[PDB]
Amino acid sequence: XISIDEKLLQASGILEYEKVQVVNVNNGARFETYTIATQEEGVVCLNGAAARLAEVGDKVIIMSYADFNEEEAKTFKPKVVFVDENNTATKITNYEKHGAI
Amino acid sequence: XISIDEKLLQASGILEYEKVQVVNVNNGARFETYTIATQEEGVVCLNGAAARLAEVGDKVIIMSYADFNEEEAKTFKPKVVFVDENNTATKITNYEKHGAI
Amino acid sequence: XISIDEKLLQASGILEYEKVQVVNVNNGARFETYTIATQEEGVVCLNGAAARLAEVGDKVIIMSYADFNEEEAKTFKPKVVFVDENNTATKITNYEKHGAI
Amino acid sequence: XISIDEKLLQASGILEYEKVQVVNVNNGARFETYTIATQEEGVVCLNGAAARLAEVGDKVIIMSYADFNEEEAKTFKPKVVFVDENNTATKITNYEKHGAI
Amino acid sequence: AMNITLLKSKIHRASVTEARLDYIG
Amino acid sequence: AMNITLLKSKIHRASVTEARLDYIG
Amino acid sequence: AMNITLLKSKIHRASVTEARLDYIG
Amino acid sequence: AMNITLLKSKIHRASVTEARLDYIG
Repeated sequence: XISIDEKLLQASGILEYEKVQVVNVNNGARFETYTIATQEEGVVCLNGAAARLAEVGDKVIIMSYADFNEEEAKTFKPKVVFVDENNTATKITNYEKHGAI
Repeated sequence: XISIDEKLLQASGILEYEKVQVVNVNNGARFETYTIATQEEGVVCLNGAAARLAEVGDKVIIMSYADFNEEEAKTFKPKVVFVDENNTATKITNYEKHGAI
Repeated sequence: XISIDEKLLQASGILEYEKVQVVNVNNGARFETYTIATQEEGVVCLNGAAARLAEVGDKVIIMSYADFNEEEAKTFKPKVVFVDENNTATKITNYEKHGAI
Repeated sequence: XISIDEKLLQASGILEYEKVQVVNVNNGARFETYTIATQEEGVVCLNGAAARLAEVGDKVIIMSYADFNEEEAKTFKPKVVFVDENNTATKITNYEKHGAI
Repeated sequence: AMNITLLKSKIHRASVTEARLDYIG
Repeated sequence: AMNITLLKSKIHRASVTEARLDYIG
Repeated sequence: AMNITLLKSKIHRASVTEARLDYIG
Repeated sequence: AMNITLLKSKIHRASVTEARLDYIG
């Protein structure tokens, strides 16, 4: 694979070549792949086998996960990036208690 | 995503934002997502792409996993929470040998 | 979930409550679950949602995985258990180079 | 499972018995399994349940993943192996920034 | 050293109360 | 330091003896 | 010691702009 | 401390040469 605007990788703190789970709201597909960065603005491109799991225009949610010890886990707040129809970031924040944004 | 009554997260020791495997007894679907806590009692709500993998009323089993060294693993007992039709906890215990509850 | 004869868990070194990948040779299904031990000899029983992914008589391969540092990984040999039609162990060994058994 | 020419395992730095994600460009299948090495040149053979997820001639992408601390992750470059129609390596390199090869 | 993965906990047979496709959050 | 994942063990071609959808446990 | 897995970050509802089956890279 | 997962390596577009359902090994 998933080639993603480097701006969105930066905003979400997802590294190039990081494993991500991608889920497609339109068709319900769920898969794992790794990211590739592109300088081309607004791009979210599914390459290879993943191409069969989406069509242009589909809405996807791209997630990265990490492992924590129990103590660190208690206080960790995930980073969330929201975008507009052009894949431009509109909000970058961290989750608060009870899914608050 | 899965928004879950904070009472059930507390009972199971699953943290908000923890990765969980969710399996649907009605339709056999199996997926991974992360939890969101809600103060609203009895709620188990599938958001986003996961919405396509269940209908209201479906029975689901929600599991979290952890990594252990070999020695710790020998003696670890998972936490199990059973609920009624209203998603109210009816039993909270730990597995004993041979799946005993 | 998968309830497995404790004899087979012992032979394979898979712990009760360990995460396993189960694949079904008959229908091609692939899933992850955790083990439950049973004293009942020869039993391999799929409980819960997993019940929809197999029928009695199906042949399954049950695998556990572990994480290693690079050095340990070089010399590790996985344990393999083969069984007969009654799920009685017929061979317990470790993989050698080139999938040799 | 997946039996792979030891030359390709060597080139990619994937160990025998390592967990791999395999995705099939022809049919979109995605699965995880482990590798088996073979001395037979050019072989990529899907054994067991995985046999139902490909046909001879299908193009597959075989990936291994690893866990890193945040600092090491910043500078890690994955290894990539490209092959010809006979599964002979044509290029072995590491990813550079922005998916450059 | 070698790590293995166990089930940590489970909630058994909860009932789905809602399924919200267009959720923003 | 970098960790990788290997197959630890397997039970090969066991036969399913029962499939219990409504299992409570 | 026991490790657990949390969501680290997400990009919510991005739009797919291209889907390239035959990608070489 | 926090671990994250990267692609370690890949073999790109290999051709399947055989598919052996009944493999014993």
